[PDB]
Order: sequence, then C-alpha cells, then structure tokens
Amino acid sequence: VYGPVHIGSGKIIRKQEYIYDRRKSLAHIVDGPNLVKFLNKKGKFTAYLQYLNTTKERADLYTFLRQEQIDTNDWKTFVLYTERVNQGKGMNDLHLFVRDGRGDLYIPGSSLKGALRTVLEGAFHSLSISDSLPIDPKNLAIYQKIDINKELKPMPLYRECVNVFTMKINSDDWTIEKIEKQIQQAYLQYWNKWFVGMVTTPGGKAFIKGGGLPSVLPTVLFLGGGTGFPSKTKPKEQAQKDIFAILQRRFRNVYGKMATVPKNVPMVVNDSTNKWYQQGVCLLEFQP
Amino acid sequence: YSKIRIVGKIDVLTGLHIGGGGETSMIGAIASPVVRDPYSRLPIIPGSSIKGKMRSLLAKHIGLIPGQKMHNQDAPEILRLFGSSQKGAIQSSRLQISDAFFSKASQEEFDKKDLAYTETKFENTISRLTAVANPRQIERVTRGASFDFHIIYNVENINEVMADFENIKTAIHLLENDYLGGGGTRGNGRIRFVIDSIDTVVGDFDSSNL
Amino acid sequence: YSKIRIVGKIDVLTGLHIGGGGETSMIGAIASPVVRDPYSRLPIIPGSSIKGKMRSLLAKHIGLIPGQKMHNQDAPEILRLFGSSQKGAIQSSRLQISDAFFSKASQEEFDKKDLAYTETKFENTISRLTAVANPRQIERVTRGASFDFHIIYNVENINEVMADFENIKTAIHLLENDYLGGGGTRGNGRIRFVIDSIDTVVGDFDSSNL
Amino acid sequence: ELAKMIDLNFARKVVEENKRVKEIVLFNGLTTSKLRNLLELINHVYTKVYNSDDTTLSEDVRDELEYLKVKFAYESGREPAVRTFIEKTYVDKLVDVVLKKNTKKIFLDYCKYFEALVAYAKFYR
Amino acid sequence: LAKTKTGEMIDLNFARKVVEENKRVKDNRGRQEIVLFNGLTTSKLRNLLELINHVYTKVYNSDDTTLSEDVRDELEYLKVKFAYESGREPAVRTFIEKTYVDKLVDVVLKKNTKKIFLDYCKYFEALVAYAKFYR
RNA sequence: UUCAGCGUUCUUCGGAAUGUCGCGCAUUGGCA
Repeated sequence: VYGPVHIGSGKIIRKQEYIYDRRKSLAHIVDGPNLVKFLNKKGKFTAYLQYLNTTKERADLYTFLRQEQIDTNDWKTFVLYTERVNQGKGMNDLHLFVRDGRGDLYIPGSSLKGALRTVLEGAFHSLSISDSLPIDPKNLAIYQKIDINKELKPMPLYRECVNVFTMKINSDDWTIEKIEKQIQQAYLQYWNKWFVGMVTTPGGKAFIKGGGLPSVLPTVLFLGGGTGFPSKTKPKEQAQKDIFAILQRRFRNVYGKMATVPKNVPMVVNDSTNKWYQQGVCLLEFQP
Repeated sequence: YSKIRIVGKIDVLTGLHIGGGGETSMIGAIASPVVRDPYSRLPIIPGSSIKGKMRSLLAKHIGLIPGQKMHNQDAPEILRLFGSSQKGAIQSSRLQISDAFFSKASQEEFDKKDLAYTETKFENTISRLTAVANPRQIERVTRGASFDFHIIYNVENINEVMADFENIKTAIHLLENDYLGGGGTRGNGRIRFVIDSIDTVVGDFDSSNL
Repeated sequence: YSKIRIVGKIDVLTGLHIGGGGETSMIGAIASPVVRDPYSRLPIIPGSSIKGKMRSLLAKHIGLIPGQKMHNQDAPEILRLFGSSQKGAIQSSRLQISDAFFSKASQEEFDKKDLAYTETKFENTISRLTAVANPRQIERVTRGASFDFHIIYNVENINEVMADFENIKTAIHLLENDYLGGGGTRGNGRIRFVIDSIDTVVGDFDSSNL
Repeated sequence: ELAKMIDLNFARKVVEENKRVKEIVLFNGLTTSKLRNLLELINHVYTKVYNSDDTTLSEDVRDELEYLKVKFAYESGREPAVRTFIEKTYVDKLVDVVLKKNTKKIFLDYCKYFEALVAYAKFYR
Repeated sequence: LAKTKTGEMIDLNFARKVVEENKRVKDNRGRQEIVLFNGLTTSKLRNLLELINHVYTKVYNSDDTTLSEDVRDELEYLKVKFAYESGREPAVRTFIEKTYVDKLVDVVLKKNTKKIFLDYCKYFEALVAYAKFYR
C-alpha cells in the first residue's frame, strides 16, 4: 500500500456529522444518536437547530461546540472514534472505510478479485481470493482527493484511507508467474500510454518535484478508489479516442461541450508529511 | 444397527452468504439476503448446502468419470456415503447432515458486544467498456459467529466404517480448504470445524477409536 | 383385549418435507409442495410416513433376512407389531399410527411473530458436467412446528406387551436419530418425540408402568 | 374476465404481436430476467394470498399489491423495455382493478394472466 | 400512515400525485428534459433514501414490535439530517416540504410501532421510485 | 483567492426443477 487506499462502504458523512479539530488537527468521527441525546439532555439541541438555521451552507460541528463551549470529556463520550487528518485547504466531505459487522478494518477480497480480473483481461472461477487479515483502526487516516490537470487543486472529497490474503488457484487455468507477468505488463502499459501525459503537464512536474511518486515505482495494483479512468477499464491513439468518445457520450458538461481532443484523456492526495501521495496504488507479494 | 452421531462447531472465518429468494427487498437495501431460520430469524447453514458442498468436493478429489451427466454415476464410495438413485442399484444414504443453527454462545457474545449477526456488504459491477458501475448489497454473516452442525452416520457395513469415517474427515478437510455458500471466489464462505464429540447414540458399536 | 393411546407430540428440529401431489405448479411457485390436509390447509405428517419409518428402522435394527423381497419376511417381532399379510398366515397389526396434525400451540406461536407455517426453501442442482445450477423450491416445515402424533396399541397377547413396548421405544429412539419424510439426507426430517401420554382407553389393562 | 378483453388468450396474442425477430426480441427487448423478477414479486404476494382461506383480500395483501404497483412503476422507469411491456400488457391496470374489486378471485385470475404471459413469452423464443 | 392538510391522506398513490404535481416540462434550447420538485435531481433523492435505508435495515433485523430507544434516536438523527439537507439546497427544501416527510417521521415516532415505520419506508420508496418513473 | 462539492449508476444476466417408480400382491378370474 504505497499510496492511501480507500474502499468505500456506501456511506458518505457530511462536515456537520463529525467534529474536526483544526488546531489539534484530528477528526472525531461521531455517531448521530449519542450526540443528539447529549444535546437533548444538555439543552444544546435547540441551539444546534438554531445554528443550522442561521448558517445553511457551513455548519461545522466543531465551531458550534466551541461556540457553546462544551467540555472536551463531554465531547469524547459521544465520539465513535478519532482519526489523524491531512488537508490541503475545516473539511467539507468524508468517505468512510468498509467495516464488517464486528467493526475491524479490512479490504474485501472482492475488490482485489475484481481489480485482478480487470488487469488480467486483454470464467475466472479458479482464482479464489479471500478477505485480507484484520487491521487495527489507527492506520485509518483521512486524506484529500486532489486533481492535477496542468495545475494542482484541492477538492471537497475527503476520504478515509489506510496509511501507507489467502488465495487458491487451479494449476491448469491460472499460474502465478503468468498472472504476475500480466499485472506487470498492465502496469507498464498504464505508465507508457497515460502516465507520461501527466508527467509532461506542469502539475505533474510539481508532483515529481516534491517526490510524490515512490522511488521504487514490479507488481503494482490499483486496489481501492480514486485511481482514475486509465484503470478500471488497444493502440495508444485509438485508446485515447475511445476514452474521449465515451466521456463525451456520458459526461455532457465537462467533456461534451468541448469538442477538441485534450492533451490526454482523462485530463486528471496531500499528507502532513512533505512527501506527496497518490490514491489507490498498492504493492503485492504472493507466497505459495 | 448403530447410529454414530457427530456434533461439532462451524465457526465463520469470514462473512457467509447463502442466498434465498422470496423476500421483498427495499430499494437500496440488501438485494440478495442470506438464508434464515424463519423461527429464530437468524442465519443458518442448511444441511443440504453442507452435504452438497462436501459431496462435490469429495467427488472432485477422488475423480470424475468423463461425460458424467448425472450424480448417480459417481465414485462408489460417495454413493455409499451420501446415497445413490440409479435404476436397479439404489444405495442407501449413510450420512445425514442437518442444518447448522446459530449457537447460544456466539449469539450471546454478539449480544454483549452489541453486534448484529449479519452485515450489509456494498459491491458494484464496473462494466469496463464504459467504466459504468452498477451497485448491489449482499448480506453476509458476521465473522466470529458459531453454528452447531450435527451429522448422523448409520453403520451398515461394519468392515468399511473406518474407511467411511476417514472419507468423512477428508471431506471435512476439503470443506475447510474451500468456501461454503455464495461467491467465495471473492472472499465469502470461509468456515472452521471443531469436532466436539463422536459417540454411538443407539446400538453397541465402539466409538472410542473414531 | 385392551386399546391404549400414546397421544403426544413431535418436535421438528429442522425442516420437514413430506411431499405431495395432485396440484399443478404455478410458474415460479413451489415445485414440490408439502402434503397438507385440505380442510385446514396445514402441513401434516401422515401416519403412513410415521409407520413406514418406524417399521423400516426397527427392521434394520432387528435385522433383515438376506434376500428379503417383501415386507412380510421381516422378523416375527416386527410382523407381530406392525402387521403382516402372508398367504393364509396373516398377522393383525397392533400399532395404528394416525396422521399427526399441526398443533394448536404451534399454530398460535406461528400466528404470533407473523410467521408462515411452511418455508419455501430455495435450492439448486449443480450438474457434474456443465456446472450449471437448476433452481428448485421445496415447501419445508418450519422449526417451531409441533405435531400431535396419535398411536393406538391393541393388546392381543398380554405376555408380549412389554417386549412390544420395548420394541416401540427402540424404534422411537431410532426415529429420534433418523429423519421423517423426504429430503432427510439433506438436513430435513429431524424430530424428537418429547411429549407423550400413555393410558388405557378401552379395557382393564394396566397402563401406568408402560 | 378482468377488463378491456383481458384473458389468457389476450396474453398469448399480445406476446405474439409484440414478438419481433431480427435472434428473437419481445416487447422491444425485454430480457426474461426482468419478467422473472416481476413474477418473483407476484409469487411473494401470491403465496400469502393462497395460504389465507377467506375469499376477501386482507389489508396486508392490499398494501403489498400497492407496493407491487410501485415496483412495477420503478421497473418501467429503470428500463424502457419493461415500460413498453407493462403498457402493452396493462399489468398495472389489472393490479388497479384487483384492488378495486377486493376479491381473492380477481387476484387469482390476475396471477394466472401473469403466469400465462411468462409462459408464452418463453415459448415463443 | 398519517394525514396532511385539506383532508388528504398519506399513501403511495399520494406519492404518485405529489410527484406528478411538481413535474414541469420546462423545455430549454429545444430539448425536452424533465425536472422534478423545481430542480431536484435523483442524487439527493438517493442520499435521502440511503439515510432511510440504514434505519430500515436496523428495524427489519429486530423482532420487536415496538420501536427500540436506539431506533428512536436513529429517527431523531434522521430529523436533524433532513432539516440540515433541506437547509442546504432549496430544491431539497421544496421536496421535503411538499412530500411532508418531516411530519411523517414525527408521526412514526409518536406511533412507536415497527409496522408504522415500515409503512413510512414504503412511502419513501413510492416517492423515490415514482420520481424515477416520471423522469 | 476563498468557499462548496456535484452528477452517474441502487443490481444485472442465466439456470425456474430434472430423472425414476406410475400402484403391486392375495383372494374373485384362467388353468386344472
């Protein structure tokens, strides 16, 4: 996991749903009911409602708590847990990581299997992949999605990502050497056909200047989300033409209006450490 | 004529999905729910599922005759252990695997931990020609839950009872290495067996060796 | 000559599939419906299934004469208890096992919790050749079902009454291990004859020590 | 004898007209899976209707039938082929008249009509 | 489920009527695109439906016929979230005020019954499905 | 520069039971 990886759980929580300490630089992920009943008991529920009515757009919970000056230990009692944060801008949005019924951090094996199937294509019953081992929640830190299209820009999409598996095959259908060779070939194709376009852009120059890409980057996979359209899907020029056509067909606003073929289709992460990072990249190891 | 009863534990290593239709699903809720005991309203590993999975794994292990268009034609050890239906060669079924119900121990563990025995897993199908995703919600059984599986073996051929129980143990190991229920090729259905006790409920057979 | 009733109950421990017929399957409905008494439209356990299972298990325990082609070749205890039809030497059956109906207690506990009496279990058939499933719907009976089994014993030879009731006890113990109805090899049929009440309905026979 | 006539012969003839061969395509490209899902909902309500013995539809089955109409509308919105099928066979209108009648018999003939639609749709392929 | 003003009842056909009433063709640049609830899209609708989905799953797993205190606090948080979302976007505000969902959650809280919450969930299903249908 | 996210999909496609027994025997009958 050389880059922050977020596997969504279908739940997106707003700024007002959780607390964000800017000075302490930590995000308190809180459940709803505990906070609601705490405010009902302490008389802060009507105050919270008036706060929501006063400022519709920005309703950060931490600023409201500071305005009411509530005790920090009274904050901890309704907080589900806390996470270390990284922002390039209070946070706007937040995407939660996938948690099973018990609540441990884990990457589902289905994500790995789907990524492997996509990269290998170019059936699939023999390759049986199971869930990865549980990970302690402290590795779950909140990162930001940043778009680099000739210029870097922070985005409101903040995502809970992991900080930077048992599998069985049948010998005839799949082989470890063949699948790893195909993974490496797919990564090389991704580098040659699309990564060079981002290298040439000035935003890419800024990214490499700060050492954003790992020096080492073998077997590299795009496990989680935020990786891009070059993944999750040919001659180079024909491929670019197909992506441009499909983007024009689907996204009427950004791509449909503009007729000219961009420099690279598609046109497009900050951490408290000076090194820049990219979302979704992972390094894998297979043992028999 | 002695009946030897196996009782043991099936502890879910990962989430367990065993689908079942006929349930109205809310929009955006679980599209494909797991099987439930209607009484307890709790997840259950049906005896049919366990028996079918074990027979399939064993018949794949020893071998499958080419052009095997039916289950009756198979390795005769499987016919003796699980049954057969061939015209003129019906063999009685010596293994009767029953439903694996939710144990009180794991249920109380979850109740004390404030956990629901099921979980809703978010997945999506990403068509890659257009990179268009179609989402879905699958129900799974929370890891750490335990079921109590209860098989009964009729001792008809005393000479080969040791071989038959060895085959049962081998099939159990095969079920260990593989999954049970829905798509386990993507990470579901992992289970673990803990053999609690083997005894002879009815008859005069000796169960100490087994 | 006395008549003794053994009215009690049967606690199903898993699904119970005693199939039936005479009704065409509506497309997508249950492929194999459970037998129901038409007036009450409730699943029942026909006395024929109980008597057949008891007789088969007891005959297996006592021992079958090699090359037994007819039921009338069983051991004389089995013929004495369950009845025989030979040529000229016909033995009347002292056991009369009636249809076991859905209990009113179980009916009330299923009307509570808003639970259907039967469960449309959803099954498939993975072929050995093409590995393609084949959906099936089986109308099993839920776990909470209790059935009012009713058995009449006729005392003809007072000396053999005790041995006959030991045979009945052995057979019901065998049935507590063995299943009732179809699909028992795949989880169905498990039962337990927990509830009993034996008394002499007609005559002067002593039924306290039975 | 639901409305206007609507019978099993209507089902067979409407599946015949809406059938077009290029491969066989019915109702402007309705796959059998969508029809099977609709029939699965039909089975889910029909089992509850069959188990009850009274001749008058209860409130629970009436609410489930309103839910079934809503699901029909959702399915039509999801795919144009299902919308054209629902409009050509008027299944939702039959649901409405079944609600209006408040009789188990009308629901039973509605289920028979739906099953006939499924059978003839598969047969003509 | 409940009752609105002017004697109109709350039902799934009422959801159909509500979505139809707030439907304007609103042709622009010669293209006929359907708008619902004065600019409301289906993404906000799916977000609200997921918010309902969580509590629906929690109530569906439980066998209790009376709404648990945990589900009551779920519903209070639902009210807070609905108010926040309606304040955020005017289109969502018109949607919420026209469908009377914010009153309906209060009714289901007062009734304190699992069946009533299920009926309210069915009503929200009717809203979202019928909005998808008319589009 | 600041602020804010937004829309997209919500399951899909197939498999919807199959094969087998289809009353048998005994008495009545036919033969003798």
